[PDB]
Amino acid sequence: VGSLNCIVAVSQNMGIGKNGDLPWPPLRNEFRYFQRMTTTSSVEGKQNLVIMGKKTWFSIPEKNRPLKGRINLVLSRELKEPPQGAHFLSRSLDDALKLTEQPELANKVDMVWIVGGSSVYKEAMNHPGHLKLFVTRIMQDFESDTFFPEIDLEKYKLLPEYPGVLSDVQEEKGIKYKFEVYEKND
Ligand SMILES: NC(=O)C1=CN([C@@H]2O[C@H](COP(=O)(O)OP(=O)(O)OC[C@H]3O[C@@H](n4cnc5c(N)ncnc54)[C@H](OP(=O)(O)O)[C@@H]3O)[C@@H](O)[C@H]2O)C=CC1
Ligand SMILES: Cc1c(Sc2cccc3ccccc23)sc2nc(N)nc(N)c12
Repeated sequence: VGSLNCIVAVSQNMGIGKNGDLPWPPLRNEFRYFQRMTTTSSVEGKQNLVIMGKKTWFSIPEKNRPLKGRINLVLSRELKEPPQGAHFLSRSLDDALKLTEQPELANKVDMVWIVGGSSVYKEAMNHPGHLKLFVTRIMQDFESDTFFPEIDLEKYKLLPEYPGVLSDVQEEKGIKYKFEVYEKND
C-alpha cells in the first residue's frame, strides 16, 4: 500500500455538497480530473482504493458506480453489507485502513484516496502521518449544506507545483477554478 490522499472540490465558502449533489452545475473536466487522479496507479499490477461515506456513494450517478478501475469501499455502521455495485464495506476509517494491511488487499492496492464526505475528511486530516490533500478551489460562493473541514496551513503546505496537475485557472460554464496539492507530515 502506498500514499494516503484526500481529494475534494470546494467553493470559496468551503462548500462541498447540497441536497446530495454538488453545490455547482456539473464541471466535466473537474470530474475528469478526479477520475484521472484517483484511477492512475504509479505501480504496475496494482489498483487504487477509494474510501467514501455512505451518502457520497449514493450521490454518484448509478452509471458511474462503482468508480471503474478502482476498488470501492464504503463507510457505514448501519449497512450490513456493501451496497449494490460496491466492493467492500467498513465501519470506521481505521478498519478500512487495517483492511488494506490484510493478506487479501496488502499487495493489490497502490494509493488510497478518501473521496468524501465531511466526517471522513476531518478524521483523516487531523490524524498523525503523511497525508496529501488534492483540493480543487471553485472560485465563487455557492449555497451549500455540507462543508470541507478547516485546513490548518501551519501543518499543510501548499506545493508550488505537482506533476500531472495544472497550475493555472480553468473555467467551465462561467465558473473559474484551480487545482491545488497540500502535504503534511507529522
Ligand atoms: N468534492 C466534493 O465536492 C464532494 C462532494 N460530495 C457531496 O458532499 C455531500 C456528502 O455528505 P456527507 O454528509 O459529508 O456524507 P458522507 O459521504 O460522509 O456519508 C455520511 C454517512 O457515511 C457513514 N460514515 C461517514 N463517515 C464514517 C465513518 N468514519 N465510519 C463509518 N461510517 C461513516 C455514516 O453512515 P451510517 O449512518 O450508515 O453509519 C454517515 O451517515 C453530498 O452532497 C455529496 O454530493 C461528496 C464527496 C466529495
Ligand atoms: C467524489 C467526487 C466526485 S463524484 C460526485 C460526487 C457527488 C455528486 C456527484 C454528482 C454527479 C457526478 C458526480 C458526483 S467529483 C469530485 N471532485 C473532486 N475534486 N473531489 C471529489 N472527491 C469528487
